[PDB]
Amino acid sequence: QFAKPEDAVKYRQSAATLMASHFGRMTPVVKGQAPYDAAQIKANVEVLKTLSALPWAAFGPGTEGGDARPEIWSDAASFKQKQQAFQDNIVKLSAAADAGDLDKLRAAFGDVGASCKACHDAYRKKK
Amino acid sequence: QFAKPEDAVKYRQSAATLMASHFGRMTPVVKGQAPYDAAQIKANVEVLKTLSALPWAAFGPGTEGGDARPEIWSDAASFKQKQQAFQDNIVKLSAAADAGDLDKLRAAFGDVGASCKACHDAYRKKK
Ligand code: HEC
Ligand code: HEC
Ligand SMILES: O=C1O[C@H]([C@@H](O)CO)C(O)=C1O
Ligand SMILES: O=C1O[C@H]([C@@H](O)CO)C(O)=C1O
Repeated sequence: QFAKPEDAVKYRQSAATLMASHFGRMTPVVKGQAPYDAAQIKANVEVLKTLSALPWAAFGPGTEGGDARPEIWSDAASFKQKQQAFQDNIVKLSAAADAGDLDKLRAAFGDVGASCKACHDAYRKKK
Repeated sequence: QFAKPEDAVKYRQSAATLMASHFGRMTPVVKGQAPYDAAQIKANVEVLKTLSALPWAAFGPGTEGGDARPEIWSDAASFKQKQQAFQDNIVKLSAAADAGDLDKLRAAFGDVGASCKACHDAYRKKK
């Protein structure tokens, strides 16, 4: 869907920005600093679910640029595993949110976070 | 969810970027220049549905900035109508995509487009 590689860069960075907001906005809830409303969280995690599937199609062949490390493309199987682990952890978060269980939510949230960070540590350029 | 107004600006502009991609990528299909795969379009419009609901919560009080015209806030009822008309047109697009009817899809797509443009013409600063 991208006319130039710059377009794929812009897309994935915007998807990431939205992921970051929908993930990170739950921090006060999982820490107990904001109230836990199960329905609010269930709806927000549904949004995060959708967003979570979006970036990966914008690292298509030839879309090198931004803060994407070239190893995304030369180590494609390894990058796919990081992405799939992340998306699997999103499924678990969806289950925790759907169950309405704050304990489970905080543990699932921590697993998602660690998956975001694992990928960045390997495949995102230092800033 | 935004620590500073700049954060809401960044969020809404990223949501818009994603909307633009998920909307605009269907142009070749509605024009007949790319093949129409009903399932592909149904799935893409589902993504657009989700995205389409996101920007409006990031024009909260005090989030003036970016290319948002101040009239968004001083004419709140009028801006809400533009947004609701847009979202209603997204519903119609969802129905057309769900029905698998290219005729209906192209007419619904044109209505959504016109709603995007109507809002921009009133509430987005010239660039
Ligand atoms: C690899 C499988 C990743 C996972 C999982 C996550 N992110 Fe990511 N992120 C990744 C890359 C390769 C990049 C760089 C993209 C580029 O071309 O520059 C990013 C970038 C971000 C950013 C910065 C985006 C920007 O606006 O420039 C953010 C804020 C970000 N990523 C957040 C984020 C979160 C919250 C994740 C888990 C919920 C997450 N990423 C997962 C690679 C991967
Ligand atoms: C009012 C109800 C709007 C509707 C409906 C749509 N858009 Fe929008 N858009 C709106 C505003 C007020 C702004 C400016 C936001 C800011 O703070 O700068 C925008 C911006 C865009 C942009 C540019 C985003 C950027 O990256 O800077 C795009 C590409 C855009 N809008 C696209 C778009 C599309 C495709 C829409 C219909 C599917 C659409 N917008 C609707 C206000 C409104
Ligand atoms: O909110 C975020 O969480 C991850 C990471 O910090 C979790 O450790 C990330 O990169 C964000 O923007
Ligand atoms: O793809 C887009 O469609 C609308 C508008 O051009 C429709 O007229 C818009 O602002 C986009 O980015």
